Amino acid sequence: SMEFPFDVDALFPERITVLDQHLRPPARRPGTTTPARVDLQQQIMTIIDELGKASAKAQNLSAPITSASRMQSNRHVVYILKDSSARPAIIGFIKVGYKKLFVLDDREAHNEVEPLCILDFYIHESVQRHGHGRELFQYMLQKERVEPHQLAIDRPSQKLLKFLNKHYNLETTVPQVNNFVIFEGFFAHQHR
Amino acid sequence: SMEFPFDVDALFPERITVLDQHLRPPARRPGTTTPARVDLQQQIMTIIDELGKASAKAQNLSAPITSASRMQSNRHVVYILKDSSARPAIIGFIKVGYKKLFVLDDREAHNEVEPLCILDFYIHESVQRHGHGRELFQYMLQKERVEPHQLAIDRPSQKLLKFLNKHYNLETTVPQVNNFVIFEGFFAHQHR
Ligand SMILES: CC(=O)SCCNC(=O)CCNC(=O)[C@H](O)C(C)(C)COP(=O)(O)OP(=O)(O)OC[C@H]1O[C@@H](n2cnc3c(N)ncnc32)[C@H](O)[C@@H]1OP(=O)(O)O
Ligand SMILES: CC(=O)SCCNC(=O)CCNC(=O)[C@H](O)C(C)(C)COP(=O)(O)OP(=O)(O)OC[C@H]1O[C@@H](n2cnc3c(N)ncnc32)[C@H](O)[C@@H]1OP(=O)(O)O
Ligand code: NA
Ligand code: NA
Repeated sequence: SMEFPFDVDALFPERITVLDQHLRPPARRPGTTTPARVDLQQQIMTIIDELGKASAKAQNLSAPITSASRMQSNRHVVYILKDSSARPAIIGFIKVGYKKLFVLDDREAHNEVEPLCILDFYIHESVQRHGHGRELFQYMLQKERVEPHQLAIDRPSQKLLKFLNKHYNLETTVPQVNNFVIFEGFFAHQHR
Repeated sequence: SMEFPFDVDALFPERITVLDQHLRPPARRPGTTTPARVDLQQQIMTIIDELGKASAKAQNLSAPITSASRMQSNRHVVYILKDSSARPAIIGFIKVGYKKLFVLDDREAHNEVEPLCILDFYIHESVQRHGHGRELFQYMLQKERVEPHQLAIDRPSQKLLKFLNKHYNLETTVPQVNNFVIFEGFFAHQHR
């Protein structure tokens, strides 16, 4: 299980914490002496760096695709799952963002579009296949106000393909040259 | 945790079970009514098939690299780790075999050789990073009568590269065109 040299429960009061390019420390309930926000932001940056590294090891990548730096220079949104009732905290994350994609269609019509993309997604190995990925995915869909078949996925893994099929009945449609994956229903003339 | 529709503790009495192309059922202590060996062998084949599929999902491969069929047609040896004291069994495996490799050296001498190769290796996600991989690797080295720096690795993952460096001080040497990895000391003129 993952761990940091600072109080993650204080930093992240909610079970799922949303962060964007501002990397803004969550507000806390009044009363406690809160560290300086600059220092809280460095804690968040270290968490994102380490989560990105862990995801890269899980995915057999030579370099992370998620980092604090890349958060600050992009318009990515990360959702970080803690357990507040852990004994004796951070479980994983999902990172999304809108991307311009020059997408190939199936009747062969081809074009541009900017869907919300699933960019990185990781649940710690020890608690994979327990339902944490689904909780995190569900929360992200609700906040982004997106439906599953509207997504594009950047280079999904085998585990993720199975996940998407199980939870959302997502079936792949036309392969795409750009290595993003889209599903039946992505195009308006498709069903589901 | 992994699970099968038959008694793995009866099938595999030892914590680490070695199997080769014969896929021979382990002998048991006298007394129990043992199923027919053909049926025990089918149980073993199903275990190897499922372990290979799990390893392929872990590794983001489109197809397994380990299967009962491929065991029977190759000269591969698999070491399967159970826990006999599990509550309320199979943890993972390592697969090895000798392979002819047309290896590129570092003073640029180049040639043929047939080292023992690490071909597949998987510990269930739930108990990765607990020391199970090391126990299994240690047992395999002792049985094969091989030293770590004598090995070649078929397409090691990032996790495995870190593992080998931690436990055995293995540092990569000349990259190889064949996608196998070898370490300093593989060649007789190298140290360690
Ligand atoms: C764009 C990208 O981010 S690609 C990279 C995606 N991330 C990774 O592949 C990293 C490693 N894997 C993980 O981090 C996680 O397994 C995730 C994020 C893919 C899924 O989250 P989880 O918490 O494991 O999933 P959750 O428990 O909610 O759902 C389980 C389902 O996911 C799929 N799944 C999860 N683990 C596996 C596995 N080892 N083998 C096959 N399918 C799996 C299956 O559909 C499974 O349902 P099943 O058990 O009925 O077969
Ligand atoms: C030729 C091939 O088989 S390539 C494919 C290898 N298999 C895989 O990559 C599948 C997924 N991973 C696994 O199955 C396992 O993690 C294995 C087989 C690689 C290693 O077995 P484990 O039981 O996890 O290793 P064990 O606990 O004995 O040793 C731990 C060490 O392995 C490495 N390691 C294990 N998990 C990770 C990880 N998530 N991130 C980075 N390094 C890791 C580290 O060196 C670690 O030591 P550390 O915790 O001090 O950093
Ligand atoms: Na993983
Ligand atoms: Na894994």
